[PDB]
Amino acid sequence: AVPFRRTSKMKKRLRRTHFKLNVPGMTECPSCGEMKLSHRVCKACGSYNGKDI
Amino acid sequence: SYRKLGRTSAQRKAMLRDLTTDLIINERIETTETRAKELRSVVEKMITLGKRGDLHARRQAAAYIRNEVANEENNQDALQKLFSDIATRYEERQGGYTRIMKLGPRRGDGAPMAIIELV
Amino acid sequence: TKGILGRKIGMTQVFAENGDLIPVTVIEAAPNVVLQKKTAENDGYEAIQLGFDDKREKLSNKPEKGHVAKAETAPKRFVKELRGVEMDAYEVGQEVKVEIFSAGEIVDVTGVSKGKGFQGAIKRHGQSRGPMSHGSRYHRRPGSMGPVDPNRVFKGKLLPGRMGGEQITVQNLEIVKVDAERNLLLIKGNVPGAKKSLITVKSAVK
Amino acid sequence: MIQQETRLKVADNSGAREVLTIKVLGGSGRKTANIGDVIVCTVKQATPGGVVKKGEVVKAVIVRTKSGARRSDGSYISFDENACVIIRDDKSPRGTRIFGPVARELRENNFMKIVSLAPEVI
Amino acid sequence: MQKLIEDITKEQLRTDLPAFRPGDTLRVHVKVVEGNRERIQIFEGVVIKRRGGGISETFTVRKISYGVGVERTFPVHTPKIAKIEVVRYGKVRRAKLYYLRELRGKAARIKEIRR
RNA sequence: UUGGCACCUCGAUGUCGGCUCAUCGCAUCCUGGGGCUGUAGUCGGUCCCAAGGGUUGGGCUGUUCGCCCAUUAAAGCGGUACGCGAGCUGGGUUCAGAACGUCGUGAGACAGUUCGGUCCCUAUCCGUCGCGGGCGCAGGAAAUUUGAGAGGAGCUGUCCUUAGUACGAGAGGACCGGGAUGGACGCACCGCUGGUGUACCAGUUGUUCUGCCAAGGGCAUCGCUGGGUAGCUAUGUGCGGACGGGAUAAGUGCUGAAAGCAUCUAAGCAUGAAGCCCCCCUCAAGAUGAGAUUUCCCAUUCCGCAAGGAAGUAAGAUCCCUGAAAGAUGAUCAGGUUGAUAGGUCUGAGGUGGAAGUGUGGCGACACAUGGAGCUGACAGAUACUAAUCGAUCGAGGACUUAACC
Repeated sequence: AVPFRRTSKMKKRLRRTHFKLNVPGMTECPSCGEMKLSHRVCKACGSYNGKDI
Repeated sequence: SYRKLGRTSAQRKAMLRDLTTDLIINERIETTETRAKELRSVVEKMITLGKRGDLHARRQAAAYIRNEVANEENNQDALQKLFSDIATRYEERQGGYTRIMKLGPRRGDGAPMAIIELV
Repeated sequence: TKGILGRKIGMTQVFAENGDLIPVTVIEAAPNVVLQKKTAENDGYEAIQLGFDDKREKLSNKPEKGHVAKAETAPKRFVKELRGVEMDAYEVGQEVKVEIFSAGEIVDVTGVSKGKGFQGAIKRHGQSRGPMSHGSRYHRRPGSMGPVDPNRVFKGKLLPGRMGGEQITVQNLEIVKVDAERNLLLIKGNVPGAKKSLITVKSAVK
Repeated sequence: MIQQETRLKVADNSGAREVLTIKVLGGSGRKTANIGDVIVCTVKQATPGGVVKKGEVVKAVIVRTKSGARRSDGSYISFDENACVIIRDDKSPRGTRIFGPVARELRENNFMKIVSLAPEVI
Repeated sequence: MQKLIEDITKEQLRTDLPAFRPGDTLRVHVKVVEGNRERIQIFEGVVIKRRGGGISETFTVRKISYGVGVERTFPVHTPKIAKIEVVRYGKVRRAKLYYLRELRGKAARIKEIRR
């Protein structure tokens, strides 16, 4: 229940390949321009689907 | 199916019940999205009861909702508000009494919050 | 040899000139259509395709549209391929229906089992559990992995995994009834798979 | 769905009242035997010293259960207890009468003797 | 699709039947076969249970015969049943009378209603 | 096996038995096929080929083993650290306590006994079971597929007939061949039976709360009790292991010489098993040997002498979103505004069982009618009411040589 050997740098990195972050699904705010998540609200425009809250 | 929300039956009922009352009062609230998804059904359901307006429905909805104020200067409660105001609002609509606009996540949870409305 | 393919709906009971119940499975096979007619000269074996759907054009694609437009029909969703049948009988654009069969023909049917998910050794492989008392800290577990000498674990040792979703056949079933007006088959018993799922029926491989 | 170490009651004028099961006379390992089936048994409660006696090994036939039986027509039948009848190295009984109702599955198996002895068959 | 099921099973459904309730005494003239000599048999008892939909509807009748409790379940729409006939309805507060399984001896009695 | 020797291990290789999990050998327990018989038949004995599959549940004992009861076609012998303790138990052996017998002056001791006595570890690598991503497969894509090759399955009784025939003096009682029905095992499924069913229904107790009655809510294991849809389920249902082919084992032989005969053998021919390869089922082109078929897209722009590179795209796919028949997550599948993907709404099914209010009768508890009522989570049918918006990203331009058509 313990490592029989110490893990090398190479395998450490090979494991940490997939350990990463994809970017968001991004879109502009057509109202005031800046970027935004898809299907979500522009925090700065305060707008969504051509409608302000 | 239906969700559990990391709670027991009793305390999720209490959650949803409080939230229904809070939404009836404020006509808009910010929560998590999943909680909103689970509200949407029961909330439109109580609105059906309001559209009925019968006393049987009054007593059902009273069994569900909580005894809070919804409008000072009127001594009004959530239940009276529900039936009178909201049924007078939605005589004509057949379901879909809500909107769920997704917001981004939260700082502490990373939890996707979202607002919910009465449309 | 013969065959058809449709979609499962559900199950019910049916009598047979008696009080004798029949647990029945219900299938709708809207008239399937031929799409391609393979040969040993080009395809290396004799066989045909069959389509079962009427999709939307918003869902289909150009190559599908051409591949069916050889025939005078619409894009299809469930397309599969029969083997070892009479070839001269069939043609392209040719529809096949339930009145092939009758109310006593035996059948081998085929489908896709339900998805049970990542389940354990017992439910997946029918193993026995350990005792739930007498001091045991062992139950619902798969067992030993093997002996010591080979310093390893043999293949085929059975373990948890995604139970379900397998292509399954069931042999020697019996057709009970047909409703060609509704494009329906009523088969004695039960089949693999969930409702709304594809089911390929075949003359039984006796 | 009786099995070994089931305690049944007898339905004849043989002298036994309660009985216990040892085995189902089926195959290698048969777990259960609903009705029309045969078993090996011992007497546990009996009358005064009539024919059959305490702690005596016999074999017997099942005539009713509450793990009811099924029929090809979907007509099922279950009773409120689990009872049996004793035989003589053969499909014939030894008790001269029968107490209680019986099922029709004892004609599939050829216990028509018992069927005739019965008051009622269902 | 259950619409479709009903559409295809309406033929085997029946219309000769009365309405009966869980808890009412009832005879049934079921058919039997012994040696190619068809006969009938009268099972007269009380309805413990009724369930199911359409053709799969099923119901259970309980009786006592020679001191022994008996239950006999039938699907509703058999041709095998020649007939059923109520003798008395019953004032009962339930749908499934599994307590009568346990009880007997003039406590397993049902107050008639004269519907 | 009892052992002998002390070669690894005392900076630790956990030791009996049992549970789960199996696996291998065959000197085969059953099933299959045969020879011989002091084989009449039925049953048997012995030997040969065969390891495909199967090879019980209990009592006593810690036990292995063994005896016993009842079954079974049979209740096989062994190996795998007397398989398997980072998988379980820990009853026994084998710590410390105490006791009996016995020995000892005594402290104490006994393969003598008895009672009681802490079983740790988040799995790094390989391995195994499942699941994804990346790249490749001389252009890019959507589908269907071949099958090398792999795995699975592979058991068996009883009854009827043949026929009470053959055999037998009789008792008794067949081979073969037909047919039916079961056991165990496995696969699938929930229409039945039943179970479960914690956002369904009803009843009911105590307390408390909604100002009070009525009606209801909270807590009390879901408060308890009686039912219970979907789904998941077995004990329930359906189905299977059948038909058969090819080559063989032991065996049987035909023809036939060497060896004027005989000879199953050297030449040459044929039979012949639950076994081998197939037939049955499943996976399968990473089968780098990367396959085949059908259909779609076109062969653009910039540099760069060319080599080659990037930079917008087509077909198409994805991000993202609604969701489940799917699911740990990815994935898969159905859908994404000319659409029913989910929710909601309305119809229903099914379940519960006759709501609240009102009235009547009753002192009252309560009953009757209104009224198969009211309520209802996932079930299916409609319905564009709500949310699946607007976007964005990736994705081809198709090397050379040779042969044939041209």
